[PDB]
Amino acid sequence: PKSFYDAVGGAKTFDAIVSRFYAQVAEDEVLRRVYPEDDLAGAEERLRMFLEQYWGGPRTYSEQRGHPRLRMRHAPFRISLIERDAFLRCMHTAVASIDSETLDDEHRRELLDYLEMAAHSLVNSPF
Amino acid sequence: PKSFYDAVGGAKTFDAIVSRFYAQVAEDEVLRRVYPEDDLAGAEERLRMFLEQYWGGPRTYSEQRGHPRLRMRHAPFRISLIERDAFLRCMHTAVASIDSETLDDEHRRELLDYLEMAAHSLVNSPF
Ligand code: HEM
Ligand code: HEM
Ligand SMILES: [C-]#N
Ligand SMILES: [C-]#N
Repeated sequence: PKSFYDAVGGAKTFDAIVSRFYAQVAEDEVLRRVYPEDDLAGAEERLRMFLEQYWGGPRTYSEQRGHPRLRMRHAPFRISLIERDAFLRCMHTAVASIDSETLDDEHRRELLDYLEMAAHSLVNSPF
Repeated sequence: PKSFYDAVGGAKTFDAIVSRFYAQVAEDEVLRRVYPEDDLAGAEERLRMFLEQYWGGPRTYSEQRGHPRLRMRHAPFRISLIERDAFLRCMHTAVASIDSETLDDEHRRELLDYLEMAAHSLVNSPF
């Protein structure tokens, strides 16, 4: 359980978190207006691959997508405080669906602190 | 009293390590987009000078560049865990290419531990 990725249960956990997140996005009145496709399967795959690589897992994200330029990839979309908050709600819901044996208090806090900081940093629009 | 630098084979060892590192960088989906495409020779040379000096070799780095100030020198770049991990991956490959006669287990571990700690200290961005 060296890497954060391995410590929290690896592929199975990230699939669990991101699938639950994207299931929430699908119903989300705020986020549905911003995610461009009806079929959110691609978006879910890419976010999952990114998070898996970020926390020390497989490098499939950069193999398929190249270098992470996260600001430029969000630039087409108007992400104001309102979208940021909806994103964080869906993530908090997804993370709360994971049990504490799998995701212990320390790793849970660390992941949540990361997602909070990252989402604030991606706000790119006043409205 | 023998320096780490001389113990590990001095200039030839550091040249091999940094040269191989830069060759891995060029094949790395993450890092090839980060290092300066038009300044790779000079960049390779600065890293070699730095490492040679850090480990007790020539102090040419400080004469030419002053105090390392690595945080400020990496400030122009968004280094997240993604870039940290890619750097260490490339560095691990370069270091592994050096034989254990030249670079024995004790010196190998000390070099790797340094690179690990230093790469972590240069993380400056969430993505
Ligand atoms: C701040 C609230 C956010 C909103 C509203 C948002 C929305 C979006 C949208 C609409 C896309 C394009 C979806 C598509 O491909 O069809 C996208 C892509 C992406 N997002 Fe977010 N996002 C947010 C925050 C984040 C955060 C915090 C992260 C990771 C830390 C993240 C990681 C990614 C990644 C990796 C992609 C795909 C990049 C690629 O093209 O490879 N996003 N996001
Ligand atoms: C953490 C991941 C890292 C990334 C993405 C990264 C990337 C870069 C880049 C793009 C440059 C500019 C190259 C140039 O034009 O000189 C640079 C410079 C440099 N890096 Fe790194 N680096 C990382 C870690 C490290 C580490 C761990 C060390 C310590 C061994 C280091 C030592 C240096 C030195 C000495 C320079 C040149 C400074 C100068 O201009 O005098 N870097 N780095
Ligand atoms: C972004 N999801
Ligand atoms: C820095 N290389």
